[PDB]
Formats: sequence, structure tokens, C-alpha cells
Amino acid sequence: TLKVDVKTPAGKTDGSVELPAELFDVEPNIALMHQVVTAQLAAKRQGTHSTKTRGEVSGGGKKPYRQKGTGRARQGSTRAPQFTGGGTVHGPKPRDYSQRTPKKMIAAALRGALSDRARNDRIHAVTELVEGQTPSTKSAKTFLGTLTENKKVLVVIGRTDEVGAKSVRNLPGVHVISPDQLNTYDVLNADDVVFSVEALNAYISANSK
Amino acid sequence: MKVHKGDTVLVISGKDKGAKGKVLVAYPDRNKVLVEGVNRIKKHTAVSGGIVTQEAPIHVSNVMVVDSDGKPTRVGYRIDDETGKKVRIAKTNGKDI
RNA sequence: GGCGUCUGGGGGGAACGCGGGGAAGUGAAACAUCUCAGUACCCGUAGGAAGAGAAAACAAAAUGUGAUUCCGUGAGUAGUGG
RNA sequence: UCCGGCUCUACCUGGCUGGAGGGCAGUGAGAAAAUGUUGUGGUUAGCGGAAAUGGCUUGGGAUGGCCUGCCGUAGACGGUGAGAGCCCGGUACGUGAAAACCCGACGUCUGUCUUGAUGGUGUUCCCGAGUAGCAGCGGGCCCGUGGAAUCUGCUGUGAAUCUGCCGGGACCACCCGGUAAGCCUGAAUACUUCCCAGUGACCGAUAGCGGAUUAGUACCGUGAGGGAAUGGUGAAAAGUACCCCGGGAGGGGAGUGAAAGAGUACCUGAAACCGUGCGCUUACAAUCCGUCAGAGCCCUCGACGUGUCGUGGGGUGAUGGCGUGCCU
Repeated sequence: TLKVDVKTPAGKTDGSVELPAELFDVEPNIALMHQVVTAQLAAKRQGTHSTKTRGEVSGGGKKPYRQKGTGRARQGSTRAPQFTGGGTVHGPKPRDYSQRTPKKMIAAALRGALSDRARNDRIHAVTELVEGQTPSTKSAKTFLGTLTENKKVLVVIGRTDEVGAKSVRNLPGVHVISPDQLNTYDVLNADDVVFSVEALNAYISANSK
Repeated sequence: MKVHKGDTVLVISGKDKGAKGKVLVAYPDRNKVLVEGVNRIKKHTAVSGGIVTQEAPIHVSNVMVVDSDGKPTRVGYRIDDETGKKVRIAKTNGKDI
């Protein structure tokens, strides 16, 4: 059981969250986390690579000269692989790279990852990043300076709280996310993780039932 | 293009960094302008040819429009909604240049 | 049938569709039945999508379903087959 | 709902033919044309748009390094004389349409039910005909004629209307479901000649579309039809003014340029291949062309001493022995 203190931009604390024990005391399985991130990246990767084999190229559909009497070798098309202009043989093709990793392996990855960060005290919470309804990236940057010094960081802000997203978007390191599409690559690439409290509550009362 | 013939400019990049100059012609289709006193080249012309020292074109992103107050300043665009013009305007003062 | 007037059609198109015609090399270690394939190709007509479409249907005594089409499964199964 | 006239006709009723308030619906598949308002509704041009001539050094040029500041609903991208958030173009964001086009929105305009319905009750009539069905040849259905239904094509024959008819894998009786042979029907679905905007663990000039270069061109063929090759100066042409040799090409000086080991045959500039110099060796010798020993000469590093061996190293290498190319 790990406790977190919410934090405010104006220089105060509101309250404390008492995180679960089973989500955030999982022991990581490095092979599991490896497999899953590999799958994510593979499904990201698009298969725009195609080549024209011997049967799609232009021409070649006439035996260019005799079989015998000539002196030279035997040839059946002017577009075969050994020519210069000829067909690719076993080329790239447009294909899919997704692979079907299961729900339990995925979630085990995510819980183990959040545990790896929590044990090392890199999960910070916060009510908000901003004052009312006017984005200003200088605010959020100063607040993250208060709360953090590392290069890179993750931010979990919901959908409705658009101002925090619009604010912190432009920063160099930051990589913002909604907790409905919470994943593993984006967690592990970071060093610190900033949850909103609404986000934590949603995550927890969505998983726990 | 934020430069027109007749304007005055300050050179940024080149050996002639720190030069005032008057624009003579522009070449907007390729963003280059022939400023006076800068980019001096010893062209050979044979006739009765001769080694003659002529201008050559800056690229327009190596000159800042000199402010009306005599300092290198950016330029921007208000509207005089009555007359419907879009005046080129410095971003230190706001004046007409 | 002839004469006058009025409106249509006439051909082109990259694929996609519906109706009709319609092979062969290949596989079968030969081969004709079969398969390749009702594919390629050819024809006639379309449309921005087409065609099908409102039960002379399914089902099994369960008091059941309720136009059609396209996707997943049933199923490479029940079966068919020199 | 009121009436106008009509039920051949004046009179009581039942039933029509008109108009009227009304309702319903409408460019619907269910009838069809145009109308005028009309929405910051959309498309067809675009526009503004934050913040460093910042300092030292390098360098031809700073967009680099180091040190100082700033913007950020904008650190996507690209270019600019070398990796540029603060130079430029533009992005986040907000703006913008006289006219035409498309969406609905309306009011016109058009119909349309309104003269009406809910239920009762016993029997005649109708319920899509050369068809359904049966036989003969055939197609396709998981089904290759098999016991082979259903769906069907050509011929020949050929029925009834509700105790009717068709199906429930031959067929028969019972039960069940359904009511053919008249017609329309959107949405989900498939596709990209063209157009617009982007992405890439796709190529990067023998690759990628055949086509980065005049490309379906040149060239070939009578003809259908085949079907190629060639990208890069540099930051900007400042593309060598002038002189000398030469007929001219071409070159040497002088110059430009950061560099002409960048000269319009030009980034770099391999190998094969073609030659010029320097050292060794080779014209009495039988050589898969090398390898092991090695004389002699030439170069070099180092300890020393008037030149000299060495835990040396490298090029050639007289002469001797051994030795029958590579792959399938």
C-alpha cells in the first residue's frame, strides 16, 4: 500500500490518495513487458512497401529470341530477375504486422510497470496544472519544474480537461495521454508520471470491480 | 514579401554583416534581392571587356527591414478597415513602415 | 409506304455490378469422366453504386423465428466424388 | 361538418356529382414541375499569427560549441552560404465569399382524406393461366442419374379458387407453415480514371511507375505490336578579362574563388585497363607459374662508433627440394 499527496499549482497540498495494493505491488516480468511493447510497435508500423514481381512488370511476355542456333543463353522474358529492369523475386509486399497479445498479459504488463515506478517514487498526482480556462504553457512548465527535474515525463489528463493538454502539449519531453488509452510503451519511456486525480479514480474504479 | 524596392535594410549574414543598404530590385519568385554596396563581384566582361565590380543578390532571409527608428526590426500587418489597406508595420513601435 | 413537324437515342471511359456465352495449358505422376474455372476472354446493358428484397420462407411439435444483403462461426464438418 | 346540385325525374329515405373551413403528406419507393426567403451551414481564392541584428571563439560563410534571455492553444515540416522554437516560408489558433454549386430549412406550388367508421349475421361470387403440375433431353444447387425433393431452360400435353393450392430431401395419410405465376423499395456492402491534405522501421538514378533527364518519345516492325539510354559544378556564374604557343582544338602564366587535387568533358572519383620514372632480377634454359630453405644487392628502425650486428621488419629474390587449375 502506497500513499500519494495531491499537489496544487499555487503551492499547497489538498489531500492524499491510498493507492491499491494489488495493482501496484505486482512484480514485473521483463519478458512479458518486452513482448507487449514489441507488439505495440509492430502494430504501429505500417506495411507500405510493395514491389513488382516478374508478373506485374511491363512487357516481357514474348520469348525475345530463339532457343537454339543463336549462340547465347536461353531466355524466356526480358523482365526476369537476372536482367536489369527485371522483376523482384521475393520482395517486400504489403502486409500486416499486428500480433494478438492477450488482455491478461497486457494488463499484467501495465500493472507491473506502474509498480516499477511506484516503488521508486516516480508516480506523482495533481488536481490540475492551470488556473481557470486560459492555457499558458509557462504555468505548466514552472509547475513541472516545481514537481520534477528529469528530462522526460508522462501526463495523464482526461478528455474534458483540455486546457492541461493544450498547455503541456508543446513541451519538448512531455507526451500526453488519456487514461482510456493507457498503455505501456508510453509509461516505460518516461521517468516520472503525473496522474490527475479524476484519472486515478476512473482507472481504479474501472479496473477493480 | 516584407521587402520592396525603395526600402532600406540591414544585412545579417555574410562578410558584409552589419551593413545598411538600399534595395534596388527584388526577385520574388526566388526570394532574392540586389542590395547596394554588398556582394561585390569582379565580373569579367569581354568585348573591350574588363574586370568590373558589381552587385549580387542576397537571399531575403539575410536582411532585416530597418525600423523607422533606425534599428533592425521585424514587420507586420494591421488593417485600416476604412481604406481597406494592409500596411507593413514594425513590431517595436507599430508605426507605418 | 410517301411528305412535314416535335422529342429522344447514336460514341468514350480506370476499376467495381447484373443476365448470357465460355476455353486450354495445368493436377490426377498417363488420361476421356472430373479439376484448373463457369476463371481468362466475348457479348448486351447500367449506376453512383449495382443486383436481391417483402415470404406459395425456416423450423420442429420448442407455444419458436419473422423482408433482403454483406461480414464472424458452424465447417474444411454432415456429405459428394473414376 | 354546411350547403350547391344530382338518385331519369316533383316527394321520405339510401347513393353520387361540386365548393368550403380543416387535417395528413409532398418533391418521398409510395404524382409531379418551377417558385422566393434561406444557415457563419459546407466546397470553389486566401489572410493575420507569438518570441534573440544577444555575447566570446572557430571559420569563406554560425544555422555549430560554450554562456547569457524570451515565446509557447505555435519545439510539425522545409529553406536560408555548415544541425535555426526566436531569419524566412508556415504551423497551434482564429478569420473570410460578390458569384456559382450541395445540404436542409422554410413559405409557394402540388395534391390527399374529408360523403365517416367500428363492429355484426346466413349463403352464391373473386383471390393474378397456356401458367403450376406430369413425361423427354439439359443446367446449377454439398448432390457426377442416383431412391434424388426444392430452383429452373426448350419442346409436347395441360388443372382447379379456400373441404382450393405449394412446400417440411423420393412417395402416401395426419399435423405444421405459407398463400406463387403483377410491380417498385432506401441503409449497412464493393471500387477509384481524376481531385484535395497527409503517413511511411518503402526505393533513392543498373533501384523506384516502362518513364527524376524531349519517354510510350528515339529506334525496330508493313501491321497489331514491342520499346530503350543519359540525374549532382559551386554558397552566387564571380563560366578564366589580359598575355604567350598554335590555323584552330587545347594548354601555360595572370585572375575570380575558402579550394580550379570545383573549369561549363565539371561533388567525391574504386577496380579492370593505359603508360612515365626509381631499386632488384632476367638471353645454356623445360616454369598450374607457386611454396619451404636461401646466397647476393637495395631501403628502413635501433644499440653502437670513423663503419657496425640485431630477439629485427620489409621489396626483389639466384639456386635446391616438394607440388596434376576452380566449380558442377
